[PDB]
Amino acid sequence: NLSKLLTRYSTLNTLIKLSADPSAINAARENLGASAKNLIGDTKNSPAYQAVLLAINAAVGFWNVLGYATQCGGNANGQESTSSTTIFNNEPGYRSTSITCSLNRYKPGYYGPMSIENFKKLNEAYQILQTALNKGLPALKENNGTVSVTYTYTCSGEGNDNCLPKVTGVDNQNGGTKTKTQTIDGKTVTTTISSKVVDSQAKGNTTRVSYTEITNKLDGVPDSAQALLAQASTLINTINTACPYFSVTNKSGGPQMEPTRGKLCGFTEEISAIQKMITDAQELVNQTSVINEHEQSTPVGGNNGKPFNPFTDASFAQGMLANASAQAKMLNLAHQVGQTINPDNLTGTFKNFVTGFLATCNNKGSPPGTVTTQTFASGCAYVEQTITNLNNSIAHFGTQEQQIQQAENIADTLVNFGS
Amino acid sequence: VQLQESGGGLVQPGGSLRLSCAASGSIFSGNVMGWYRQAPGKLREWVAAITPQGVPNYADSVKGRFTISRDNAKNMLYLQMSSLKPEDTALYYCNRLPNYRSWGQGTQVTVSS
Repeated sequence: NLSKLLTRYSTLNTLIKLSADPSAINAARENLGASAKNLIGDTKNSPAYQAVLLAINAAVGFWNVLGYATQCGGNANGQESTSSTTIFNNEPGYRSTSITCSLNRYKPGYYGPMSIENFKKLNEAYQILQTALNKGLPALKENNGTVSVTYTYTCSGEGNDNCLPKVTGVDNQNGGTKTKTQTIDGKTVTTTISSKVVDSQAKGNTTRVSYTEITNKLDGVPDSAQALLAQASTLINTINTACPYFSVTNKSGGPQMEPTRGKLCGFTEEISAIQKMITDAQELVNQTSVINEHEQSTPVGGNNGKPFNPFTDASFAQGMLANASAQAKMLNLAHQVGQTINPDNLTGTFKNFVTGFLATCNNKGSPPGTVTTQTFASGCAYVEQTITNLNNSIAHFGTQEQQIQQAENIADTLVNFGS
Repeated sequence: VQLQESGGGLVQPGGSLRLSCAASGSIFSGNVMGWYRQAPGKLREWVAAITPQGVPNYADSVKGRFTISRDNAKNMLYLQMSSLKPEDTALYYCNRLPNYRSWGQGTQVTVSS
């Protein structure tokens, strides 16, 4: 019996009153539009935006901590080299804005050097992410922004085949170019590759030796959240799968890194975390389409002037529910992303990694996406600040959260009545 | 996974009350926490929030009159209410933000006469 039930639960009586009143239903649908704009249309004030920015930054910061310590080398097939030095620019190396892959003889592989094949995948993803972060990530709803990315690497040493026409795609090793396209995010991304040889004895050449320089210019690279998350996934998965050998220089006093020496997939807790953050951010961004698909701005009411009937006139409700649920799911995942990395709830060696390295910057803060000779061994990806802004944004989403829940409950009531 | 509010009562308009909330660590630690209230004939309304680092924010209905605070050593949340009006009459609840799906019993505040 229902009277006896609405005794025990006063709020359900109120919920039923609201559900049969178009003025209240329409008010809930307005709220849903406003909270959607908050989530997918804002940046600073959106928990969703902050949780995405945070996942991306954790991946980037992971490599700014460990890149410099990581071995790489060999030749183009992933095989050992006799005498190859391949230097990637705008990478966070020991006291340097480049990372040098010059480990010979050892077979590239697990607990070995990272292959140049893997380092190129890693590097491309990193250059794209640092360029996007530097420009600013758009709001989640903006899926057609692009960005332009440029990066260089050099090859030297006898037998080094990492910059040769065969690998590079270029016809002429000295002054040749190649344009190739590729279809990512349903979007055409143009790449321009150009090669150039500087001789051992040639005007302004510090490195006493002969080398080849490769330039990659990428236009039309999608900067949407889904796309940039796919880039961070490639970064952290390339590292985890290649699982190369690293060894570190711990500074005097500072913070202490454990272990010194080892392999990169050995940071299991940290990698799992970053992967989970990315996975939750991708799911969270996925809710954008559900929201878009179920717009809530058509006002609702009875048929033919006669009063609203919650049992027959409520076919909008499935869409209202789906929307409200999607919004709620964005908020919870956003929260979940933050709790995965927030050091308040971390323990042991994993907490020490986050508070002493990941959430740290050694740069003389400098803007996002900036690599300096002091970037190594520090995240330089605004991790403390992003955790803080996520929390701030959630705290300023108090009202909206309650409105989403109320909208979810109204719709749910109506879906029920309509069976 | 525990929320236990206390401190409420019947008071005069003009009055003041201090509400307390014992939260478990699982809920409380590293989390934005807040106060809610559910008045007669209405659904639950958000009132105030506070980040782990201590930054508070308030609903327009209570800004200027209520202070929310947190004690991170003992997972306690507090709401100091001042200049109470009859309109503040409700059941008050703490939760984290975004909300844990099980609410505590709340504590009744009645402002009257």
